[PDB]
Amino acid sequence: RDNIQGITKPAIRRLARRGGVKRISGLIYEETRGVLKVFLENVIRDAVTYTEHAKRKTVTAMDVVYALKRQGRTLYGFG
Amino acid sequence: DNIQGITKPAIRRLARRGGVKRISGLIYEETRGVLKVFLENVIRDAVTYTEHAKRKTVTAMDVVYALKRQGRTLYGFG
Amino acid sequence: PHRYRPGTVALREIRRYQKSTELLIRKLPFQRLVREIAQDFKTDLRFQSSAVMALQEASEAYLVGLFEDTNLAAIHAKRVTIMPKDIQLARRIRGER
Amino acid sequence: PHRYRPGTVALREIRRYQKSTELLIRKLPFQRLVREIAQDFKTDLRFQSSAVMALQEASEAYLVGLFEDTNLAAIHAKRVTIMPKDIQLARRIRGER
Amino acid sequence: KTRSSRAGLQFPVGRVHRLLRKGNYAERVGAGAPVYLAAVLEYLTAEILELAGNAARDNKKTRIIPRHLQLAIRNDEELNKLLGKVTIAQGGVLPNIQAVLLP
Amino acid sequence: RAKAKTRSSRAGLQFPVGRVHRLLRKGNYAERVGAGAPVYLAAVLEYLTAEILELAGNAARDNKKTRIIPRHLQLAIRNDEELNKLLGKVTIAQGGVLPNIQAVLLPK
Amino acid sequence: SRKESYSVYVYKVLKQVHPDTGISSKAMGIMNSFVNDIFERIAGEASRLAHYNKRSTITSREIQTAVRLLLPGELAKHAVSEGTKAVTKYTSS
Amino acid sequence: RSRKESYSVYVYKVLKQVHPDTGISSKAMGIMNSFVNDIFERIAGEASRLAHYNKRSTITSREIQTAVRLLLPGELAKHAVSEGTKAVTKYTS
DNA sequence: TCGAGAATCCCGGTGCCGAGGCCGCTCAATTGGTCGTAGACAGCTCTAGCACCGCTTAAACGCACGTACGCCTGTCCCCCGCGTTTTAACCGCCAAGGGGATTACTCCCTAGTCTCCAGGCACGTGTCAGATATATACATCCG
DNA sequence: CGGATGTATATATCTGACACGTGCCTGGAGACTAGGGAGTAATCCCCTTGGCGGTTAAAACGCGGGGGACAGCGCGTACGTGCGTTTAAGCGGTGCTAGAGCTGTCTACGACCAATTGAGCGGCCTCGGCACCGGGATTCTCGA
Repeated sequence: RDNIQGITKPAIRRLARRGGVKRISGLIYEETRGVLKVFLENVIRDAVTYTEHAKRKTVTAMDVVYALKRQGRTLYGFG
Repeated sequence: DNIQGITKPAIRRLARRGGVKRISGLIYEETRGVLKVFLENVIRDAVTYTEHAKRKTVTAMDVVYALKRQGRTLYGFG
Repeated sequence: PHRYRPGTVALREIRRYQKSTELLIRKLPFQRLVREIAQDFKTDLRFQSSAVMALQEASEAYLVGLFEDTNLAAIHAKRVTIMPKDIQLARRIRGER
Repeated sequence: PHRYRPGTVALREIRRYQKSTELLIRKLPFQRLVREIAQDFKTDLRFQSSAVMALQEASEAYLVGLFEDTNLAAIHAKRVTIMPKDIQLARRIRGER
Repeated sequence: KTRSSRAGLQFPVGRVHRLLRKGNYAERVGAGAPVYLAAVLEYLTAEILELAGNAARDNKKTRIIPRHLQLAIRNDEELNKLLGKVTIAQGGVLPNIQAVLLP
Repeated sequence: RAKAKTRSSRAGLQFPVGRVHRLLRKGNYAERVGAGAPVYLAAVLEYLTAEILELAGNAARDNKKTRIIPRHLQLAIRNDEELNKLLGKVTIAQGGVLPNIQAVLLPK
Repeated sequence: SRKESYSVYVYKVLKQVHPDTGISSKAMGIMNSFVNDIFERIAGEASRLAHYNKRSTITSREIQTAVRLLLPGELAKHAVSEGTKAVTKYTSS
Repeated sequence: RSRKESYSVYVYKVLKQVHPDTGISSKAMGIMNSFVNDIFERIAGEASRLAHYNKRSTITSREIQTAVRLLLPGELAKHAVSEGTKAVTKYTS
């Protein structure tokens, strides 16, 4: 457990730089930790449901592309 | 002039439904422009559906379907 | 007479038009606008009345949402007055254009 | 002891991470984080490697977009640094929360 | 005799089965699929009408107006997530005043 | 008996009319599938693919490289204002973000 | 020239829930649209999911998964419980 | 081993027909395949929706011609419909 | 401005492994017909969207006056940049197992056809829930 | 708080949408079949998990400091609002014609199956486009 902090402060720094952010606050790290957790829960919820319906115990890439497609954030290049 | 029919007090009350305190004087042209854009975007799809139907009228069902495509589907018209 | 302080009249307006279920926009000007914008693509577009009413409802709702987001953005900027830049911000984050 | 002016390393290192394609998050921390989150919904679940790479490469573009919107909102307030309140505002205007 | 009654439901099972056959959702539809879908629709409808009735009792009116639907659907944290994008025609807006607007 | 002649060559198309016809048959889209619908869909698909590939190839050739990779395709998708509107919701794996920087953030 | 409606079917549920409460015709039309919308939202999702698994039958399972996907948690639990109750009342009857 | 289907030898021909001296990598090939599959799904689903909505049971060329005018934004739709009409009218002969 | 210094591009070299071309080798795409039928078409109806005149009047508009607040001055504090110290990601290579694709065989369950029957919605009645107008306390602003 | 207004509250009278018989036809429910999709059975091996160890770039810690977020003054200027007025929007009739909507043919068009075979996919080398890097020429940069 406690792997949410595994997304390290330099990782959020690099993501902000790629986005185009010049200066970084202090609590935005924690807020990014929170929003990432919420988004991953909301995607993993659907991915695991899709896997469970198929009666298998391995989540394939296609059954995650489907979950992202449902949310409107479709992903190309897998499946 | 047809667009300027939606005049300043109407936009003011729409903003009051938006729950605002004070409104600047430059909002009106921008609001008219954005409403123009949204209305033309919906009407293009509605007219496309009517042309598919080989009809020359725009029924409410066509408008609600055009909104349904826009991701803003509307209840209360069938 | 009494001269209301700016803002109290605004809230008196808010709390009475929140309960309003009405359309706030005049029917004939909006219908004329809809007909004019329709004439560009094709001619002889006979609009059914229910279609115009539905379009009016949809446009009203969209404008209300846009002004709500604009209000949020304006309050962010330590301001209480709406500016067109706040509308541009709202229509950019909503990704409409 | 040459020292870059504060901001020079910000206008730099912003070119590197925009011109190139990468992941910007280590493989294994994200893998175990995904395992931790997925453990709640179903016990003893197996993830295909491609099904973890897809999750990561689809969760990077969400954070990048959220940070771009946050930056735009912070610019609106006549500032450069981004506050958490900018992040809640970005999510609220986006309609996600 | 109506499958709607042997399953103890209120919504049709025959109408749902017929629509699923001509909806072209699949070549073959299962036997428990129509009853399951009818039950789910009936539960959602019962919840919505319960909320609307509560709103009508709040407004001291015996009839339910589309505005009551708008209030009921906007006043809940879980049915809002299901109907966030949609707009009720001839409805209204939830009474909302921002904190900074207050004097 | 006439010699075999593929339907893609019959209409001068680079995508298969037959495979699209089969997909529309067994895809559970309609009870019956028209005759010109598959060839029309193949034409639309090949035109869209040709445009998105031509833009990507031009961008890659600008980058002094011959291979087409997801980076140059990401640039092609996000550059033209029409494909950007068509692919607004799509994310491309290993695509990156187009190089942009705000004017306010510029030095001085 | 007939149009299908859901007025009586919503009316029965209303009477079973709140007696002495009426619905204006606009609200009945809204509820009819709501039912016709959720029906499509579930049926199309079940169809796509069944077609995504090389299967050609929409049984109760695909809809149950579709219900689990299309609803929030504390509502999905109750909806799935109601579906199982109805199906189990039906498989025995 | 049991054939999977992919538009590989089908996008190679277009790329070599538009850029006789350009090559495509496997990952970009996978992106292109997923893009073509997605556009096919979108357009076919829209044509099916039109057929169901207008109470018809067959998707002719007209339904796909209408669906393109909705799905494709900007001036792209004009060229797409023009070339579709060109291809179908050459196929009729 | 300017000049040492810190990044940065690129020229050229080696190296590689993965697009690419080539070769089997099936089975999905072509013909050739029937066979039924969806809709293309014509026609007839009827109905509502459209045009217009006046009328009453609700509010849209322009003119003011007051004033709330959107927008430089100084401050301090918090985040950046670098220097040092980990330490866990990573890459490789191993070993072991498990569950996800395959076929094979039922087998049983839903599409299909038929005949019967009841219930669901337009088509007509009532009728009463709530709008609409009138007179009474008052929360809050002027000051 | 003295005084004043548009704020709910109780009442009469519509009155027109909502609530209720009905019927009949039109779609749902039994009755029965049969053939192909799916569940069950076996298997096997491709893919997944678990693990050891050497390697080092990345994460963490720590401190100097400097530029920005923020606290505050004011001012004039753009926005409330009171009011006349005047301007055009709903009502409510009038006329009515163009177009949606419902039937009756029957024909051109699409599903389906029986032969038939070439295009497209699985597999196998293979050479060159590009990855990695040494290092030199080149271009920003900020303390002066």
